[PDB]
Amino acid sequence: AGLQRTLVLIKPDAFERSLVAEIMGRIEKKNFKIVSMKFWSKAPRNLIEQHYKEHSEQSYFNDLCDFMVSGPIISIVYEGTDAISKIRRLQGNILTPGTIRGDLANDIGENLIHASDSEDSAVDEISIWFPET
Amino acid sequence: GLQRTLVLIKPDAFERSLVAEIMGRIEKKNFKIVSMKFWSKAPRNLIEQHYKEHSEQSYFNDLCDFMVSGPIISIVYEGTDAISKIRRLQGNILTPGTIRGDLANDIGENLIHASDSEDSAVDEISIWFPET
Amino acid sequence: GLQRTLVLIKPDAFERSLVAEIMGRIEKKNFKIVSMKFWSKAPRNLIEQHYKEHSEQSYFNDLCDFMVSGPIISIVYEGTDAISKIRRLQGNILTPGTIRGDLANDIGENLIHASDSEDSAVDEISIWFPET
Amino acid sequence: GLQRTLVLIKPDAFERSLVAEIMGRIEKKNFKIVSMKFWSKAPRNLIEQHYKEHSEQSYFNDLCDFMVSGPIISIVYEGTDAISKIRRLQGNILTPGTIRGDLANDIGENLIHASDSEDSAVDEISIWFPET
Amino acid sequence: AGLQRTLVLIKPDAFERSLVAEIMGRIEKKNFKIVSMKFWSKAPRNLIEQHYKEHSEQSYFNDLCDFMVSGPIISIVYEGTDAISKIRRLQGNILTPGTIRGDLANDIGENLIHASDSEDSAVDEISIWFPET
Amino acid sequence: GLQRTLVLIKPDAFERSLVAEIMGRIEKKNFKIVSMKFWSKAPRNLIEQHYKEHSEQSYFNDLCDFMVSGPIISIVYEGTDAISKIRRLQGNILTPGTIRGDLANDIGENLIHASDSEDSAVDEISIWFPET
Ligand SMILES: O=c1ccn([C@@H]2O[C@H](COP(=O)(O)OP(=O)(O)O)[C@@H](O)[C@H]2O)c(=O)[nH]1
Ligand SMILES: O=c1ccn([C@@H]2O[C@H](COP(=O)(O)OP(=O)(O)O)[C@@H](O)[C@H]2O)c(=O)[nH]1
Ligand SMILES: O=c1ccn([C@@H]2O[C@H](COP(=O)(O)OP(=O)(O)O)[C@@H](O)[C@H]2O)c(=O)[nH]1
Ligand SMILES: O=c1ccn([C@@H]2O[C@H](COP(=O)(O)OP(=O)(O)O)[C@@H](O)[C@H]2O)c(=O)[nH]1
Ligand SMILES: O=c1ccn([C@@H]2O[C@H](COP(=O)(O)OP(=O)(O)O)[C@@H](O)[C@H]2O)c(=O)[nH]1
Ligand SMILES: O=c1ccn([C@@H]2O[C@H](COP(=O)(O)OP(=O)(O)O)[C@@H](O)[C@H]2O)c(=O)[nH]1
Ligand SMILES: [Mg+2]
Ligand SMILES: [Mg+2]
Ligand SMILES: [Mg+2]
Ligand SMILES: [Mg+2]
Ligand SMILES: [Mg+2]
Ligand SMILES: [Mg+2]
Repeated sequence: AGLQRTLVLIKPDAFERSLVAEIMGRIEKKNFKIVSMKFWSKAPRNLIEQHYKEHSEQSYFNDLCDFMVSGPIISIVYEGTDAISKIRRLQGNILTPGTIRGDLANDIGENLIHASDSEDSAVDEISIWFPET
Repeated sequence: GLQRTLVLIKPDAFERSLVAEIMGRIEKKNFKIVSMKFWSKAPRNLIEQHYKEHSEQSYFNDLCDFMVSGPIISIVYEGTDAISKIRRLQGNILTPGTIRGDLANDIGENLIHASDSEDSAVDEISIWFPET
Repeated sequence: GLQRTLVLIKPDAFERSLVAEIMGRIEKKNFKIVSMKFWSKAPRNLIEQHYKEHSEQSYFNDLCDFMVSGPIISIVYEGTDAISKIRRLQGNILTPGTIRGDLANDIGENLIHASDSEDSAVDEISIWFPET
Repeated sequence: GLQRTLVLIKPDAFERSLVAEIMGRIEKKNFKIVSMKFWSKAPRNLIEQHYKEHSEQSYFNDLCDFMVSGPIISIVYEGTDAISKIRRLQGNILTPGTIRGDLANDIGENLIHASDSEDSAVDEISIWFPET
Repeated sequence: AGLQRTLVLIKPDAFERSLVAEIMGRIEKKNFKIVSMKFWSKAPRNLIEQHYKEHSEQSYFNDLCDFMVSGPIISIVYEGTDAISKIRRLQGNILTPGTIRGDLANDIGENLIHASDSEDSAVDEISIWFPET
Repeated sequence: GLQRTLVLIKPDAFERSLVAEIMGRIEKKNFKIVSMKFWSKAPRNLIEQHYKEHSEQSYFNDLCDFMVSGPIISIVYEGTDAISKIRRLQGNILTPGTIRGDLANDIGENLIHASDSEDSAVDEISIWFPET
């Protein structure tokens, strides 16, 4: 088809705010399927630093990593037609109502969800979170 | 600015149990059902008239088969600026906040039809609700 | 244990825009619409047959007027143990978790009717859906 | 950083029972109620103050009659970028995903007011919450 | 009719958990109307002690008052047919799914909502929260 | 005090897209995920262990074939009185307001498993989360 896989992280603010099912349900309602999933009570800093390696020289890098290890996270591989960009549009941004971030988040850092933004980041990010490839 | 527009609820909505969810978004925008029909299986002729504008397109035949692969509801909706507003509500599979935007992920299986103009609306209402 | 049961969506559901909300609770319990009619105003005769068991009660006449005071939907639902299950879903205005339980607050205006037995179900389905 | 902004829940929200729905959307985006008042009927001079930039418009008197036709809630909300984010949440009747986009369908009866700027905010908050 | 008024408090755990609209909406959907409402960023301890005067000799009294002043609360007079008992049944308990407490709360103390439990408590509680009678 | 309990989301939840709905209800009651695994297909000996008190029943093989017919999620949840409260949330197909009451309508395909006692809990958690 146009069948793809993408990588989603549920960030610690989602657990803190009890928005976990709310976020996953929006992705579920658009007809995407869980293909693999892991729950991390605390994620290894090395996994986070890899995941956000492209950001390693930004001002926010260290606080980002701190936050990403500050509570649980769930990593999920989703599957569906055009999954990468469709789930990316679902994530949206804090300025755009209708999307997960648009409806539920209000901060440039604590923003509930990561979604892969291209085939390249998807393959690489899936590799990081699910090395059992 | 009162208008009537024709909506179809497609078989995939029944398959996935999204019927109420879809009608609900239209209800909450304050549009009123003016008439409504349930079809366990729509007559093929009705579907062919409905998508006649499309009889030449490559997807036509698959499209008719899918429209007949399960139940559909035909609904006449009324309200201010209804045609254009229900069209926006329907949206597309790309932009969230809408019916397709939130619930659909296929170019074919996309849950809902809404008339896109005054002419199509009159025509489509007469196909499904010929007693006018 | 497959059964069919008759549901009415009452005018107050239209007044309060709870139509989709009500059909949704039944849809999510996995029952299937088998046939469905929308009435902008139900024929008084139909309402009188429907509530005939009640023609002697003091509330009868007010009840008929209310049933005719706006739109109703007549729905035939199918599924395992449908009659009894949709009855429980309907509930009463006292116990939350149900349709009336959650959404209604009147002994008269209570949003939904559901057949309460095998006999009433056959009878009511034949009143509203006589083409069987 | 943090801002505060003034929201009014308009009389159409009470009538259509959308009060919790509208407040809920603002609540789920993580804004906090700092101040809130319920007015079964808001005093007309308050409404006229609130809408004073509108005093020369043709809809001015009609808007004010509407705003006084049922209850309103005035709320001061606080959170990061509150003025602008709550404005976007309010949206408009052409923009699905927003409060007005999903729930409203009229130029005038559109459920919610939100301050549109730092200055209108500070002003509107002093109108409804002059204690401070 | 059978038209009554009752008094509802939204407790500080509701604000803390962002359940305020969720709780009010359940009461709204059952067709009850707000007749008066006040938001308290912090409620006067004397109001709480009065409100819970019948409990003044229970073990839990002091922690209850502490909690009731630990964050915002909203006091609301609701109106509707049989409002006192119907809104009481809506409140329910932490053991009963379908109700506010049944669905949303899990603690004998932090339980999101108070509703008046009789005509007597209603009149008295309304008096406490809305002396402007 | 705190307890932990084992929940399984059964294959019918995945098929009917109710996974987030079921988890959401447990989430809104303030229980926390301590451990969680997704099994695209659970190994049959795990399922047979899990249901070993059922090994002599007539439905045993059919239950296990079902449990293996699609994905399951196993979750350890934590909160006050978790075992018993989550059991009540699960409810049954006759009890509106619960997960099975609102969403399920079959004796066997009923969406969710929840440990029913301190002992079955500790046992079921060691079956699905033997690391500990
Ligand atoms: O100023 C910033 C920019 C981003 N981030 C975090 O780093 C992630 C990656 O940043 P990006 O701008 O690419 O956001 P995204 O791709 O996730 O939309 C974001 O999700 C934020 O959580 C941050 O903490 N501060
Ligand atoms: O490549 C396509 C495009 C169209 N459709 C179907 O044909 C309908 C009408 O096509 P159109 O482009 O007008 O879609 P719409 O106006 O409904 O967005 C769509 O809703 C689809 O269900 C399809 O099956 N394949
Ligand atoms: O005092 C009453 C009792 C009944 N009803 C109406 O009559 C219907 C049928 O009465 P019944 O007692 O059988 O109610 P149901 O079986 O639907 O719960 C109810 O749904 C109400 O709408 C009424 O108007 N007043
Ligand atoms: O033709 C109009 C224009 C506006 N309004 C009302 O006046 C308010 C202020 O007008 P404005 O165009 O500034 O709307 P807003 O800024 O709230 O989007 C609107 O929200 C409407 O409720 C109206 O009743 N008729
Ligand atoms: O052991 C207890 C009993 C009750 N309460 C609090 O005191 C209120 C009144 O107690 P009651 O048993 O009457 O509960 P309610 O009437 O509110 O259902 C409750 O809502 C709880 O918040 C408490 O903190 N500990
Ligand atoms: O006749 C039956 C009885 C039970 N079960 C399945 O076996 C599980 C365990 O049975 P039990 O009666 O203990 O159900 P539970 O304790 O989960 O409510 C149920 O949840 C069903 O999924 C079944 O398939 N057929
Ligand atoms: Mg990025
Ligand atoms: Mg078109
Ligand atoms: Mg009866
Ligand atoms: Mg403006
Ligand atoms: Mg008590
Ligand atoms: Mg058991």
